[PDB]
Amino acid sequence: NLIFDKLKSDVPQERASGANELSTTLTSLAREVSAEQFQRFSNSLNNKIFELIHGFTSSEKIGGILAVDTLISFYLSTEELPNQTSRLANYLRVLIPSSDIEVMRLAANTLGRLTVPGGTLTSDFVEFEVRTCIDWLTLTADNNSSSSKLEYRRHAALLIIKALADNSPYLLYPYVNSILDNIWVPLRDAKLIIRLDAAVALGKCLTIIQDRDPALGKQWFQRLFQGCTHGLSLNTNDSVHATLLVFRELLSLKAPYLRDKYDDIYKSTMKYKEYKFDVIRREVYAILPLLAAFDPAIFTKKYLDRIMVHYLRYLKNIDMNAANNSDKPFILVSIGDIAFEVGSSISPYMTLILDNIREGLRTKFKVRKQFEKDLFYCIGKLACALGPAFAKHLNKDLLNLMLNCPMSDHMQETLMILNEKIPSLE
Repeated sequence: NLIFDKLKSDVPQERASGANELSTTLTSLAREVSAEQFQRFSNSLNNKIFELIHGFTSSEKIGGILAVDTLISFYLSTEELPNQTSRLANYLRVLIPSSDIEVMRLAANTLGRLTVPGGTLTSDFVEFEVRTCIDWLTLTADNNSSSSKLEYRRHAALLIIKALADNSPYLLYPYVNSILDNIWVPLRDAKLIIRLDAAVALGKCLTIIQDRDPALGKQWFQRLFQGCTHGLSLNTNDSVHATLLVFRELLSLKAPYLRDKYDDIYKSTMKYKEYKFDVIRREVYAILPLLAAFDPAIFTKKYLDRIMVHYLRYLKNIDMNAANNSDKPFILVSIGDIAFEVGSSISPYMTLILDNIREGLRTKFKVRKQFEKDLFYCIGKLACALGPAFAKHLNKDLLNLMLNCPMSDHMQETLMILNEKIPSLE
C-alpha cells in the first residue's frame, strides 16, 4: 500500500513519496536471508505498475521510476544489480516517448545511473543510446521526416547525452564532432527547451574536452566560433539568441568574441518593441558577465562607457502601452553580476546606481518587494566588489530604508555579508 500510495501520490506529496521510498528500502534491507519472494513481489509490482501507468494525465508513472531508484544504488548486490539493468533500461526506453514534460529528466538520469551500476553491459547499451540519439538528430532541410521528433525526442536525446557525459565521459569522447555536427545545423527548434539543454550538453562536452586535454583542441575552439558566426549570419529571431546560447559556455579565447557580440547586442537591444524582448533579455543579462570575463576595456575605457550607455532605457519604463517594468529585477541582477565578476568595471560609475536604488526604495508595494528580493544580494555583490572604498556611499538614507522592511533570509544574509566585508559599521 505504501508503493500504491506512491503511484497515487499528488505532485505536492513528493516528500511523502520519498519517505515511502526510504521505508520501502528499509523493509527490503530488513530481509536477512537469501530467497526470491522479494524479487518476485518486486517483479509483479513492476508489471502491474507498467500496466497501470497513465501517460495522458502524467500520473501513476513516476512510481515506476521511484521503484527503479529503489532497486538501483541501494546495495552492492551480485544478483539484484546486474540482472535488472536490461529490464529497467527497457522500461525507461518504453517510458521515454509516451510521456510529457517534467518526466524526461527523471527518466534520463536513471538511465545514466544504470549505465555504470556495477554490471557487465555498459558500452553496448551506451552505443545503443548514441545510435538512437544520432538517428533522432538526423534531420534534412528537404523532405522533412524528423520534424515530429522535435516535439519531445530531441530534448530527451540531449538529456541522455548529458547522462552519458556525466556518467562516462570516455565513451562519449569519440562522439564529440558528431554532436557538434548534429547540433550546428538543426539548432533552431520550436521551443527553448531543446536549445537550452543542447547548450548544457555542449558545456558538458566542453568540460569533457578540457578534462581529456586532446591534441590540437584549436580545431574545436575555432570551429565552434565558426558555427557561432554562421548562426549569427542567419539573423533571425531564433538565431539571435541561439548564438548566445552556444556562447554561454566558454573559458578560453582566441577569436574576436570580444568584438562580434557587443555590436550584436547593440543591434538586437529590443525585439519589435521594448516589451517583446522577454526570451532574449535573460540570456543577454546572463552572457553580459561572460562578455565581461575577458575585457570590459577597463584600461582602454572604451567599453565600460558603452555598458553604461546600454542601461539608460532600463533606468526608466519599458513600454508605451501600460507603463510597466518587467525587467527591472533582472536588470539589477545583471549589474550585480557584472559587479561581482569585475568590480573595476563599475568602480568608476555607481552614483547613478545609488540614485536608482533610492528611487526604488522610496516606496514599497508587493511588486516592489518581489523586485527587491534580489536587490539586496546585488547590492552585497557590488559592496564586496567596491571593498573599503565603498565608504562615502554607505553614509545614510540607505541602511535605514534597508531595515525599514519585513525580514527576509536574503536581508539577514546580505547584512552579515556586508558586515564581514567592510569592518566600518558593526
